[PDB]
Amino acid sequence: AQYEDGKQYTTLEKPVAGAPQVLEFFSFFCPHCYQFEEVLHISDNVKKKLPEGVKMTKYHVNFMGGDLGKDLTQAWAVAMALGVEDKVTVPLFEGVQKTQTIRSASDIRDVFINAGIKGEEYDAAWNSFVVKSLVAQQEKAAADVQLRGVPAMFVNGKYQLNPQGMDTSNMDVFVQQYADTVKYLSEK
Repeated sequence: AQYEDGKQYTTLEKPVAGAPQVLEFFSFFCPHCYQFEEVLHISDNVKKKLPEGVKMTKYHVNFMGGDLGKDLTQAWAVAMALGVEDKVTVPLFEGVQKTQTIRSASDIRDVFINAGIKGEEYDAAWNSFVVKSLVAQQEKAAADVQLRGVPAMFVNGKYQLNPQGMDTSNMDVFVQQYADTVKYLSEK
């Protein structure tokens, strides 16, 4: 057929109950993740095609970048708690990978301050149990899909996007196929 298990996607041996409908994993340390988000704009293209009543969820992972990597997962939790994901995603990617001016937790915080988040508000979030649970939630999700690498996307806790089995030549057909596959899986 057009969409085939083992080609554009694979199926989890162990489906995850209660998973977000569309779940992306990434790291701000991840070069392919920078490409995915900042050049290919995969998340944005996926979202432009999703069925009504389907939300996209994005989680950060700890396993790249050591101590800073975990700081970034905690900062992403702050972004989720404050609802400022779309104001900090670009300057965090650029801070870690382009300018490389993000080398400490303080440097991450500066990105939020610069983007208009009050210090008091960032600090209260950073130290909150709500954020600690959001960090735990991201970690748990990684375990549930038995995550091995990033970037990664899973649909309805059952299917895993397989960019390996798509075409890689024009960025754009690749991006269109990826987005089209997510839409297909979401209705499956």
